[PDB]
Amino acid sequence: RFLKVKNWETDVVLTDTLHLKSTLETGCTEHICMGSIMLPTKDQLFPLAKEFLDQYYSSIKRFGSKAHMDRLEEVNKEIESTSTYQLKDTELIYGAKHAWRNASRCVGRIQWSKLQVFDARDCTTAHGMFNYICNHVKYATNKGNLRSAITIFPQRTDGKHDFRVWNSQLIRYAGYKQPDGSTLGDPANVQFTEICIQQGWKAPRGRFDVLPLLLQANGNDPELFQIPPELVLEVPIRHPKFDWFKDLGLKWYGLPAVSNMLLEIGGLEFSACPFSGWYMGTEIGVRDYCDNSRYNILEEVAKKMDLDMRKTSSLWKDQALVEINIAVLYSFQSDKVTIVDHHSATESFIKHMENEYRCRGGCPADWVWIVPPMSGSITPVFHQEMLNYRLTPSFEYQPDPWNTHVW
Amino acid sequence: RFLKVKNWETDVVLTDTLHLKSTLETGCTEHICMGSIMLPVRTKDQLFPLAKEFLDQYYSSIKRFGSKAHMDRLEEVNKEIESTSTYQLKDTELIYGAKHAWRNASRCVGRIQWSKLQVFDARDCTTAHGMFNYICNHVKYATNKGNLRSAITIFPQRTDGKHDFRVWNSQLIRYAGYKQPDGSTLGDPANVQFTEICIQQGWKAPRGRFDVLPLLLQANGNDPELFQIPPELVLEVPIRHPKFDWFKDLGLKWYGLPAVSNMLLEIGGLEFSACPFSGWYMGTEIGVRDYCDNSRYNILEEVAKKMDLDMRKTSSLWKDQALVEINIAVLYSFQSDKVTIVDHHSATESFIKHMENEYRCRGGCPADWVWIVPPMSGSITPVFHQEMLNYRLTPSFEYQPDPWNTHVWKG
Ligand code: HEM
Ligand code: HEM
Ligand SMILES: Cc1cc(N)nc(COC[C@H](N)[C@H](C)OCc2cc(C)cc(N)n2)c1
Ligand SMILES: Cc1cc(N)nc(COC[C@H](N)[C@H](C)OCc2cc(C)cc(N)n2)c1
Ligand SMILES: C[C@H](O)[C@H](O)[C@H]1CNc2nc(N)[nH]c(=O)c2N1
Ligand SMILES: C[C@H](O)[C@H](O)[C@H]1CNc2nc(N)[nH]c(=O)c2N1
Ligand SMILES: [Zn+2]
Repeated sequence: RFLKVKNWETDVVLTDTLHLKSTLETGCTEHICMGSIMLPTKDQLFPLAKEFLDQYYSSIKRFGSKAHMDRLEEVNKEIESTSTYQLKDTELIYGAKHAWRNASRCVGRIQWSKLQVFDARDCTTAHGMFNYICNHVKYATNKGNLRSAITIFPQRTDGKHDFRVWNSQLIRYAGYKQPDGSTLGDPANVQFTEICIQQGWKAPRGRFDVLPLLLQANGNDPELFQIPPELVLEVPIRHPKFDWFKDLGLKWYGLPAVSNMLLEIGGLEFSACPFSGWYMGTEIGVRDYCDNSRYNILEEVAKKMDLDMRKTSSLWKDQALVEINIAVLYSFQSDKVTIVDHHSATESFIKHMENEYRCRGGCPADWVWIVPPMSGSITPVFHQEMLNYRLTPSFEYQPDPWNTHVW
Repeated sequence: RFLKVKNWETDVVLTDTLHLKSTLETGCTEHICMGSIMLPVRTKDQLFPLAKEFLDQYYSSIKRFGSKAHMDRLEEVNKEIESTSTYQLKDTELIYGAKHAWRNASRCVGRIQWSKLQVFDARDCTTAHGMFNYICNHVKYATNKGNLRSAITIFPQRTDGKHDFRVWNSQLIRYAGYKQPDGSTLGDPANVQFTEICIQQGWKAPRGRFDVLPLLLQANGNDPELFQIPPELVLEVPIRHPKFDWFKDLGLKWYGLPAVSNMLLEIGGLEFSACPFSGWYMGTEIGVRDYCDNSRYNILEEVAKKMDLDMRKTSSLWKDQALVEINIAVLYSFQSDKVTIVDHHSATESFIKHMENEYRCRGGCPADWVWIVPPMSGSITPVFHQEMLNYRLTPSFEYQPDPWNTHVWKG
């Protein structure tokens, strides 16, 4: 019931008690572990509200106070009357920060308390959503000195008037199937791109076309908007040693901004809550560039490097991977766009974990996601046992809206 | 129930039914996943169902399920248990059981090979000296002058828990480690405690960086005894790099034979506490873990120095650069000396083909992602992108506590 986690490099053991608060289910049972699986009414609402307000009033050292009791009373009144309730600004901010704090797959959580929260609950139309999003993009980008931010649109009501950003990230590149059989651009976004074209977007048909936003307000049919090009900061990728690297014509965007998740706070559901931070280099250099189903550039790079690609055991893939990732970091650093390398980020996370164990009694962490996709065991997180469990407030995956939307 | 796993690179989806046969626990619950936790005397009463479950699996595999031979064997085992409180496996059952414990080993990326395993039956062994002779023979057979062959040697099963056979070494071949008065370590820091035990027992330590440890062997619950493996049976590879001529001057070498000796083999409820088993290395085990863990030989700094990489900031990825070079060197050296080794690309590609085959013929393949994904270059191997289900099947290999923590010293 009280659980130990050990670091096998340092022998440090920490004791987790925070897990006993976990509410949601993991996918695992006593018979089967699903650790590597990617996707494993009134009566319901008051308990969820109470749990949340209890933790909130606890956090501000006012647990059991009249203000605590009065707010439970007020929210109770309101749920009974209106079947939902509204968060105070202070609660919305607390909840958003804690959703990030509780994100077990996020290595960047040392930063969790420094989150700029933009309250967009007064938003009513898609044009308004576009405005809020441009402002978030500009604020978070901050000319390359990136700042964490979330923009929170109105909460789900009866579920037929959902706000959604159809895009998976605020900034992403289009994907196009070719008569050729190949894929131009990002193969991850082929389907979403078709949706955009079918809804009107005139596609430039290039390798790095920033997609338009497809915004849904109040359960209405989603509409298209182009982010002002001048607010989308991009970085050309070059290498400090290989002058030929620039000729690959690679670039990436500076701002990672997840826009397809659902924020749950005290039982309320915010289906449009785009949030952004800054990149860890491997996300671009290892995954975006080298996944076989992504830009898949390993073969081209290795060739320009004159490596022996005859046998897997020459480690030509590994050599070219390291170089691509040196180039990503160097390109961002040279242009003064915030980025973190996987060594620095993971070292940060271990310090954050220790703070959380010391101050909170634990930290939910998914080792499968936290360990970087290259050089795993030379980062400290590889050797750190982690317990994964689900705490609320939380970010949750939700189905793509085009499967849900009645047009 | 059917469970699906998806490959996120290929979109190939597999359906697992094998998990229905899982009995042992995982450590996980609906409320907590313990997937990254390293570590998450039987009654007659508990033993017969375990024996029956095993014999049913065995007789099905030979297409004799429910035959007179199957029924007579159940009968024979049942009477043996009620009368002696235990039972003996037939040689065929022992072979089948040892192979299946490997097939079932969810942390093992090398399982495409599971059906090719030489089983050495050492259940007539009675003394530590006897155990030494069996282990030498295993080493020589498995080594095969560099053309490595998988093998397991199986010593007598547990009886009352007071007469256990144990190999105290964690691997048959491993290098000594010595803590110095100034707090530095000579040799392998992983083996300091065991080295101190060997010394205490009377081993004369060479006190160098790659001293092969003696065997410490316990027969029949007696105090363990020291033996030196004949040096001519211990095949080693000096490590050099194909392009960097200074790499040899780091003085590195490693042994060719990875042989785990501290695990417990469970077959049909019987417990084989000494069951050393060996295969061949995947290069990253040596190049990444043994050489580059901070807690092991920790050579990253020296290598990067000699490569003249920019070491003033981690973001030059100097560690990653040195890491790849070291792993090239390991593969190169083993290949050059004709000692079997596999790279992490080949091994993971073979594991995926193995796993798909297992899904088709067997209904599943329990696999532990945390262990199967190599410790470098994870996502450029296909296993990174493969969803896996981890569950426990028997026969199995299990962790057991180090014997110095439990042994009753006779004196
Ligand atoms: C400030 C810098 C940040 C860094 C360096 C960072 C790092 C990361 C990384 C590397 C991932 C894995 C992404 C992947 O492989 O797809 C991740 C996942 C995630 N992070 Fe962050 N993070 C940051 C900020 C944030 C912020 C501001 C939030 C929310 C307010 C957040 C919530 C999440 C969530 C929910 C996931 C899991 C996403 C999913 O399941 O797809 N992170 N983080
Ligand atoms: C034939 C070549 C083989 C290869 C390339 C191979 C590969 C591996 C590797 C890389 C590991 C993880 C090692 C670590 O990080 O500590 C491993 C684990 C394991 N393999 Fe193998 N394997 C082979 C043969 C065998 C054999 C012959 C057996 C038993 C009969 C076996 C049973 C296991 C077990 C039980 C584990 C988990 C060990 C633990 O928990 O410490 N494997 N395999
Ligand atoms: C906020 C933030 C900062 C940072 N450095 N990196 C990120 C990474 O965002 C990318 C997303 N996690 C990607 C697109 O999600 C992958 C994914 C796929 C699926 C099927 C489910 C799921 N939960 N997640 C987000
Ligand atoms: C037979 C074989 C072949 C091959 N290529 N590799 C292996 C694995 O050898 C390494 C061992 N697993 C290492 C020493 O065990 C580490 C370990 C430590 C702890 C505390 C628990 C545990 N289960 N395992 C075994
Ligand atoms: C099947 C497996 O869960 C899947 O490939 C995961 C593994 N770890 C990951 N880790 C991160 N950070 N991001 C990912 O997309 C994935 N993919
Ligand atoms: C804490 C974590 O489970 C531990 O470091 C694991 C991770 N994965 C591993 N994978 C393999 N193959 N071998 C290991 O020793 C480990 N160590
Ligand atoms: Zn689990």
